[PDB]
Amino acid sequence: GSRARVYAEVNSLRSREYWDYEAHVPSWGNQDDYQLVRKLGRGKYSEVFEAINITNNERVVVKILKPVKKKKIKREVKILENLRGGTNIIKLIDTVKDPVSKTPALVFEYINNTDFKQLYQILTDFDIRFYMYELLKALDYCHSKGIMHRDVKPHNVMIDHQQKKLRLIDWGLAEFYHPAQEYNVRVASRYFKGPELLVDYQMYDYSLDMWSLGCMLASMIFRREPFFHGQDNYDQLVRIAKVLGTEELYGYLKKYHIDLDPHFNDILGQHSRKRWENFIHSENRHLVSPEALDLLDKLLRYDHQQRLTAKEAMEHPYFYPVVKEQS
Ligand SMILES: O=C(CCCCCCCNc1nc2cc(C(=O)O)ccc2c2cnccc12)NO
Repeated sequence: GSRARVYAEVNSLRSREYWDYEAHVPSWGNQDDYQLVRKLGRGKYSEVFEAINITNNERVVVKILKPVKKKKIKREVKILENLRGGTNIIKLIDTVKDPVSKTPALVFEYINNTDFKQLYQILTDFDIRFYMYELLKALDYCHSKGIMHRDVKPHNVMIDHQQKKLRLIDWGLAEFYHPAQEYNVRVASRYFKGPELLVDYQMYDYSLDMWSLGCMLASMIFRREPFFHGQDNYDQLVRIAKVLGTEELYGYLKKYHIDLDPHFNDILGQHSRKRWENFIHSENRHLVSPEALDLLDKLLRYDHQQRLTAKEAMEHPYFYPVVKEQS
């Protein structure tokens, strides 16, 4: 079938307890130590509040989990435990429960983020290189720990643009990678779904996250956010094929023995592969360089096996100015 080019066997080389999250027994502390200040957001399975730890006055966030998704709670908890101390990964401070209802919650460090819709409009060339390099550190770390994030998107990449801090958040869709395992393709936000998800190819790997990061890179350097703006999952693949080309799509499908949903017959059309330079104009030209386009071209590929790994991306010349500054 398909296997990851890096870190393919890393979970099988670790103790079973590392990846067998259904067997994980979290230590649940007392949520009563936290005073909720403000609701920050709400999703299908969780709500996040700004909070104060009343025993030490530290500001934190509390993510209250819709209880009874028990397996999924253990998964997120175990993944965060395994990622402890990872570079640019949101820090899990504690796992707590309401001591009466037993509803679980996760306590994270607080990041004073700048909303990406405002931020992306003011980023310089160097800013984009810097933040993408920092994001790559988090992905390389989690992939090396055997974990796919599966929901990389601007809302999950919190950036404090004053302190220059970046954290990859919301590990609720993340999974452990096991060679030959078939995964649910209902992951990621529509605009950040890799072609593999859109064509129902279940034997995917860490390279899914590299598609999503390529989409974010394109949106930043070209100032089109989101970059591929589908109206539904079918239209999402059409938007991708209008840039990457249809002949190239068909070669990918043939290589992996993938059959397209026949509804695509009515909507895909015929599209040449476009030059990345076609997206340059006066409003984004200062953010685009030959190195940026070369990197992007090596991320936004149909063939998940040919996309750069996070490490190879970090090694690309596009980041040399950042490396030089960090030394
Ligand atoms: O794209 C950006 C803007 C992002 C838009 C803000 C989303 C609002 C939710 N707000 C927070 N959600 C968290 C979720 C988790 C988790 O689920 O793991 C962990 C930590 C936080 C968090 C920490 N500090 C402040 C706010 C939040 N770039 O800045």
